[PDB]
Amino acid sequence: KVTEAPPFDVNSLRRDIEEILSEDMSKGPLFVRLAWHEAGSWDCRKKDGSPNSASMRFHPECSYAGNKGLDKGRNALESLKKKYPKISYADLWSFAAVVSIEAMGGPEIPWRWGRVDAKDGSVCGPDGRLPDASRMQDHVRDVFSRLGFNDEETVALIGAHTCGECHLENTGYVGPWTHDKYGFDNSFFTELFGNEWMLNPNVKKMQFMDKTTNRLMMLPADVSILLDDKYRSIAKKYADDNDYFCNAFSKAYQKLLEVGTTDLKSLPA
Ligand code: HEM
Ligand code: NA
Ligand code: NA
Repeated sequence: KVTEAPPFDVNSLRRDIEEILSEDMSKGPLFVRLAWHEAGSWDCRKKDGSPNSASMRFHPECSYAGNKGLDKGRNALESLKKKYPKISYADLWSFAAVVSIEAMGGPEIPWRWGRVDAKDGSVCGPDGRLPDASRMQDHVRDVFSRLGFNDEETVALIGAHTCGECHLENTGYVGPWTHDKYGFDNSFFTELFGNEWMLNPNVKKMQFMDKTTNRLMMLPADVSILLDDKYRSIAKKYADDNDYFCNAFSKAYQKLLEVGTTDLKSLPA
C-alpha cells in the first residue's frame, strides 16, 4: 500500500537500540513485554483499549498490576525520544521491541511506522485486559480471543517467554523460563515439554520450577498450554521446528503491534 521515509533516521535509531542492548541485554525482553503490554489493552469486538498509542504513559493504565516494572522500559527509551523527537512513543516502543527480537536472534519482523500518541489518559481502556498468570487455558483463550488471535497465534505469542525472566519486585514471580533468556528461539517449548514441573515452595505466588535444576520456572498460565489439548499440539510443532515457530511469532507479533492502527507506512529499502 503506502511506502514513505519516516521523519527520523530509522537506521541510526536501529543502531542505537542495539547499542542500548549491548550495554544491558536485560532491556531486550523488557522492550518486548512493553510493546505487547501497549498492544494488549485492545478489544476487537468493543474497538477500545487505545492499543499502540503509548497510552501506558498515562494513568490509570501505567498503574495496572500487569504493567508494573514497565517504567524501567519507558525510562530506558526517554533519550532516543529526545534524540529522535519526530518519533511517537508508540513507534519507538514497537520499533524497540522488533529490533530487540532481531538482536536476540529471532526473526526480522516486518515493521511499519505511523502510530500516534494518546495526549492524555481519557482513551485508556480498563484493567483486567492483560492476562492473569495465576489463571489457566480458559482465561488465556478468553483474553487472546478478545485481542483477536487464533490458537496458533496465542501459543506462538506466549512463545516469547523464551526470553527474559520474572521479577519478585514486579509480579512476585521469579526467574527465567530458559537457560538462555537473552536468546529468542523455540527453547521455551523445548524446556516446557522436556522437564517435570513442580511447586516452588519458596515463592508466595504459585509458580513451577524444573525438577532437573530448579533454575527454570513456569507460570500457571504457561503450564496450561500442556493441560490444554489444543495448545499442547501446537506447542509440540513449535518445540519441534523453530522455523514454523519463528515464522508464526513474526506474523502474530506484527499483528499485535498494529491492532487498533490505521494509516501505517512501510519503510523504503
Ligand atoms: C497469558 C499470557 C501471558 C501471561 C500470563 C504473561 C505473564 C508474564 C509475567 C508475569 C512476566 C514477568 C513480569 C516481570 O516480573 O518482569 C512476563 C514476562 C514476559 N512476558 Fe509475558 N505473559 C503472557 C504472554 C506474553 C506475550 C504474548 C509476550 C510477548 C508477545 C510475553 C512476553 C514476555 C516477556 C518478553 C517477558 C519478560 C520481561 C523481562 O524480562 O523484563 N508474554 N510475562
Ligand atoms: Na494501550
Ligand atoms: Na534463548
